[PDB]
Amino acid sequence: SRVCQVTGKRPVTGNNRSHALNATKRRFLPNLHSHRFWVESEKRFVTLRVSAKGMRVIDKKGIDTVLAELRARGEKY
Amino acid sequence: MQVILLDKVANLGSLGDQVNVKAGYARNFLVPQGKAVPATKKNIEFFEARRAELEAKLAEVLAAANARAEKINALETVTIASKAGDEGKLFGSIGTRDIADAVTAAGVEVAKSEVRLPNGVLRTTGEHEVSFQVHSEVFAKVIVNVVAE
RNA sequence: GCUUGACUGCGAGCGUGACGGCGCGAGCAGGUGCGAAAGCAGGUCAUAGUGAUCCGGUGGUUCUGAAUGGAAGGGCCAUC
RNA sequence: UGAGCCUUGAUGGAAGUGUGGACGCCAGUCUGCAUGGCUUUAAUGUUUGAUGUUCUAACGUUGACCCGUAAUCCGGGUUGCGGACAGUGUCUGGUGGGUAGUUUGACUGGGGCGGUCU
RNA sequence: GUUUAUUAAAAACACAGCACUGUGCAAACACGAAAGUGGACGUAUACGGUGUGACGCCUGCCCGGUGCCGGAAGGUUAAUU
RNA sequence: UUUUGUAUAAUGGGUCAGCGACUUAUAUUCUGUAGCAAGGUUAACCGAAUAGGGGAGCCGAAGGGAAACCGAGUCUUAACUGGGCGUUAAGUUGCAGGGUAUAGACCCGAAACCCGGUGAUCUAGCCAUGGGCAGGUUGAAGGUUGGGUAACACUAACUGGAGGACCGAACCGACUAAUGUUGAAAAAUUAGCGGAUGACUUGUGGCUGGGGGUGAAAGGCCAAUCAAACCGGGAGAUAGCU
RNA sequence: AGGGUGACAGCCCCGUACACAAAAAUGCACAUGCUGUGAGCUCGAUGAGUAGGGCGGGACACGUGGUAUCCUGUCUGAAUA
RNA sequence: UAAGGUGAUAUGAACCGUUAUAACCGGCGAUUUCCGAAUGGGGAAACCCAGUGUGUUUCGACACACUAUCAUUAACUGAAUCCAUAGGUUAAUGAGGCGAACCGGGGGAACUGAAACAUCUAAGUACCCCGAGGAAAAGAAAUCAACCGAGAUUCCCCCAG
Ligand SMILES: [Mg+2]
Ligand SMILES: [Mg+2]
Ligand SMILES: [Mg+2]
Ligand SMILES: [Mg+2]
Ligand SMILES: [Mg+2]
Ligand SMILES: [Mg+2]
Ligand SMILES: [Mg+2]
Ligand SMILES: [Mg+2]
Ligand SMILES: [Mg+2]
Ligand SMILES: [Mg+2]
Ligand SMILES: [Mg+2]
Ligand SMILES: [Mg+2]
Ligand SMILES: [Mg+2]
Ligand SMILES: [Mg+2]
Ligand SMILES: [Mg+2]
Ligand SMILES: [Mg+2]
Ligand SMILES: [Mg+2]
Ligand SMILES: [Mg+2]
Ligand SMILES: [Mg+2]
Ligand SMILES: [Mg+2]
Ligand SMILES: [Mg+2]
Ligand SMILES: [Mg+2]
Repeated sequence: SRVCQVTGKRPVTGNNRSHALNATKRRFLPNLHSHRFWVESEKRFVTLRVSAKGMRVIDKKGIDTVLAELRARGEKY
Repeated sequence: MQVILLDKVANLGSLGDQVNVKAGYARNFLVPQGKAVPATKKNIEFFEARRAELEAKLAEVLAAANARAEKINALETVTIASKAGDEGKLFGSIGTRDIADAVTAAGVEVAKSEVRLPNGVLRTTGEHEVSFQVHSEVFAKVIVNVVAE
């Protein structure tokens, strides 16, 4: 699917709009890098496709506070 | 990313100490392993007195060695037999070990550490002012006198 | 020789254009210059020497300015 | 190794007798290692960028095992290798008939050529 | 040998041979938004692309222009600050 | 019909019958007409529904200036002159018609463009698995022996049987001529012709999809279609032309 | 009203206004039973990778324009009645 | 409900009813082959092959029934690795696929008009795709106003071409 998984950040669509204002359909893909996360509490080195910034959240909230929803949200993981 | 160090952590770690760092260092090493932890308030606030548990909880409660300066000082006439030695010298060896537990009958037992005698007290009879060394700062007022039989 | 009329505001009424425009103009008002004065001067003896609009630039202005005071911006005049 | 900030030097506890540097009105010398009675540049910390090193712990492995599993996929683990490189996302200079949409004037003794266009 | 089924069978294409050029393997390159796959269960005596076209004798001079290769010290130069 | 001009040998019509083209909506402006008149009229909606209510609002009774502003004046200007535009204009709301605007805008008609699907039962490659090739000829490499040599070369018989080899049916192809050309046939028939153990030919099924495939390269082939297939849609594309 | 009956019918026929009709099955208003919901009051608390921001785009009638406001892919990042 | 009936081309035959369920009409059920999401596996749809059980049986087995996948949950199992997960089994529920328009969302043309054509227009239209209900969406101000105030959203007419 190519989603942020943690922020659901999917690839949006826009226009290149180069010089001369020439319109050209495109799309803005997120970041994602599938990071190795150590929940520790669960003693499991869980992994999942995240995305920069959207990953800065996993740190500000907590691998747990994050997985809080996610899993609860139904997301596999 | 600040997090609280949990050990050596080279040029920054100080144990139970929190300092700045990089997210690349944390959530990749400083943490996943056992060397830090996020500074989400609780990590500090829920531990504000954690350091006071000793610098307070375990600091003022300690006054046993101190109370000696007054208690081990309120003794009535302190003197220890040092066995005379023909008007002058002595026969026995009265120094620290003695003026640091000469109270066995009173049950007020102690150690030979609490003593006030830099050097061995020559075999004389002078006012053996061997206070309690048990406490550093506030020592005590323990004496004794060279006696004999 | 002396000067700056190659001035500013307007203009009876005409010529020429499909139109946008282009041209001629006595006289009026303010101030100028030449002449004793009558007067002449609103560029060159005349007919070529040139680009609409838009979009912006520059100086001016108490015209406007989205709650009010300002300001950006807009208009008006000059001009690129 | 430049960039700066902090602190410490040179302009603006007693001589005299060996031995460094710092440019030079040199008719200069100033400043350091044995003996004798607040502007310009330099170090240390320091934070910041730049080269280039080594490390592992992200990240890669289409090396070797193990388990799912009587599976040359996939997933988790062990180890080896590589390593903040590679790669990807946003932005950004170049290149880009590979692809795409279009333009490429009128007069004219037919059209073109030539010439013309106020 | 092949070719315009249905006006062209040829002097056209292909060919064996030749030369240049790329590619060290997760190859170059190609299909694909990706995963994956062909190349190849191959590995430079190999694979792709280009031009020439058995074989014999040969294959001269020009690097100014265009392109490709190598250098990049210096001039100019993007986002960024 | 189209033309400067047609009996024109310039277009269209074999004939008949039925069908076949300036409409419709909202707006705007005129003209006729009706109502009311410095006033005219409501919209939605309510509704004892074509009534009645509702005057939100629209137009008109004042214009000038770029405007602030001013006002039968107002701008222009220092101008308190002149000049421009205004002031001694009846408007408004229905109804019918003329014209315009927006829409398919009288009707019919492209060659194309874009989107989503259907097609490799024809054909082009390729994949897997089966089949076919009467007869006749040529005689390579290798070899056994005789000779030959220091030994090898070398050589001669016989043996052996190669080859995008030779002749020629089936089979595959398509060089020539005739005939056919409203055919027997939307590419054939007849007489010749080329390849015929190979880059051969063929059955069965499979994979490549449209700006894509495939191609021993002709723009050839991709279902009698190809300089971008076919079907449905955008769509009544647009058509200063007929 | 309308329809039929051997030509056009209020009175031939079926209907027609009108008046009534449901074992059952359900739409929906209410009405209440059970399960779930939890009112009500006192004292609280009052929505952070968020608002803003830089870069690329998109939405607003508004084509970056002097251009607010809204969403953002990408990098950041606050006050806290 | 009622004297007529066995739908039609369809007569005929053979019949059922003339008071009270003959036929016919509406309610509610019983049955309901095979294909088809198609669901036991497979497959050129309407056919082919299996497992485990049974009503039975003369007990050959005749058929019939249950067995897809995923999600949540519960129980029982249970690897690399002590634990622990992953994986597995079972049961329970729920989904699955049809659909005319309307609606929310994801992606999104060109012809065309500009008398050419890029910006611009056609148009967020055609079209494809996911989802939902009888409505969907939206909705109780970090909204407007303008120093007076109004008071969520939605639809209508004005504002105004
Ligand atoms: Mg002249
Ligand atoms: Mg082109
Ligand atoms: Mg076009
Ligand atoms: Mg011409
Ligand atoms: Mg030949
Ligand atoms: Mg031909
Ligand atoms: Mg031929
Ligand atoms: Mg050639
Ligand atoms: Mg040649
Ligand atoms: Mg040559
Ligand atoms: Mg003619
Ligand atoms: Mg004729
Ligand atoms: Mg007729
Ligand atoms: Mg042959
Ligand atoms: Mg032959
Ligand atoms: Mg023949
Ligand atoms: Mg075939
Ligand atoms: Mg064809
Ligand atoms: Mg259209
Ligand atoms: Mg089945
Ligand atoms: Mg099935
Ligand atoms: Mg056009």
